[PDB]
Amino acid sequence: TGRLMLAVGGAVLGSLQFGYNTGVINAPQKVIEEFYNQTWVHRYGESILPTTLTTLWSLSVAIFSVGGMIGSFSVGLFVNRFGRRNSMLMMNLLAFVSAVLMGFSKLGKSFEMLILGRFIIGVYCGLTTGFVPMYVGEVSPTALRGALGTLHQLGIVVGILIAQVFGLDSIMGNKDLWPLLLSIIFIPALLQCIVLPFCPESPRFLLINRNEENRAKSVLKKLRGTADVTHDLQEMKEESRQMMREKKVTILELFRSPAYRQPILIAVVLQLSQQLSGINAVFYYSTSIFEKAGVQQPVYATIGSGIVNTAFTVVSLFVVERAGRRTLHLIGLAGMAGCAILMTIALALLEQLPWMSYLSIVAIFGFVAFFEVGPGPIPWFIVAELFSQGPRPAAIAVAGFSNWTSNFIVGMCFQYVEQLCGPYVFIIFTVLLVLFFIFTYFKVPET
Ligand SMILES: COc1ccc(CC(=O)N[C@@H](Cc2ccccc2Br)C(=O)N[C@@H](C)c2ccccc2)cc1
Repeated sequence: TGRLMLAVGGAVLGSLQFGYNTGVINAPQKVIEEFYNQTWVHRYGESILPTTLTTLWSLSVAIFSVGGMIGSFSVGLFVNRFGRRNSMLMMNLLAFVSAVLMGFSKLGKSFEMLILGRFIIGVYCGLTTGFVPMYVGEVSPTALRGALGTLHQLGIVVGILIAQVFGLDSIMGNKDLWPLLLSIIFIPALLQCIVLPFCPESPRFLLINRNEENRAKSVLKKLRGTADVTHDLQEMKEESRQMMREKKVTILELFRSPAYRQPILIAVVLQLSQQLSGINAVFYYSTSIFEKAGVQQPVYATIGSGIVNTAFTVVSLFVVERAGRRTLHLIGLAGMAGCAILMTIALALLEQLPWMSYLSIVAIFGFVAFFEVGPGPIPWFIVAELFSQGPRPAAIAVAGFSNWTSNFIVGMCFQYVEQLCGPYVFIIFTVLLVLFFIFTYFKVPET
């Protein structure tokens, strides 16, 4: 358990980087848009059109989701061929390439570099959410396996928060240091590049994927700390039997047979309910929505949503196992549906009452606080509980595609919907939050 901390802590760095890159583009939105118009003038002697500047910057945040899709498609490619440890170590290449492309984007007067960098890091982030959850599971003892598996989620939320903190005007969220705000990912990457070579390879990769019965226990004896591991070594050979007993079905065989078309419908929808609820409307445009209200120091209100999100993440841990899963998901959608309304109330009466800007903060704070106990974790505590070791890997891949797709719809189209709906944007979220509430109250079972 001593050497165990190093093997995990070096893997979580990717999940911290996952959370970072997700929420870096929140506070420094205004300053990077000023760079886009400044580049547009220098090239063509012309101020950029606002509708074009919108779809252009929306593409700069949304393309990251497209990368995540490809990445989560390719997790199995590198995992089973190159290993778990060696995969996370080489994929730091993308992080550096992306840091260079985004850091030197301003110096080259190229928004293409920034977009291209935002994409490459998206690939890294789509792969990371397959490497890290898998590596920590194939490392920790069965007892500590449930607890240490949480550090991935915490890495996402804390990473978002650090990005929003560094997004202040005092620090890096300004006209001078926004290229460094995007590029600072090289530090965690360089740290993980130093740590991982000293971390142990996944025993399950040595035992199964490479048939090294004796080299495996050479790891667990230093990893588990215990001298012998005769029982754990056989625990792996017991689930290797249970994982490979039934044929692992493919994505194609999942849609075809009508034995899986009802569980998958639940899986996909619950993924759409995580994204089309509209939390990445906050975690991407928090500082923009708050400014559209009457918020003073709007970047701090985003850090508030970041802190609130971190808080209720920890609370959720002691509630998921302490209560049901149908209930915590219905409560979540209902809470978000109320805050989405409370937002519209706080956004409509603000023009008359110069203090509803405070209510908008209370609203979004509850909007993300309820998400973290409902449509955040539950969609993963059901898909895995709807498929055995055979068709489960195929369900993750579809849910991954379903998650990145829906996440791309929000991140890309939210600013196109905001110019038309005005204060009635969160109505769409409120509508969808109801459809997802109806669907779960009837067509979704309990586990
Ligand atoms: C079952 O294995 C897991 C467990 C947890 C996770 C965590 C995660 O990435 N969850 C959401 C996003 C999210 C969760 C909780 C709070 C805020 C947010 Br934003 C996600 O985007 N997953 C994507 C990256 C994914 C889905 C399926 C397969 C690969 C990647 C991923 C796979």
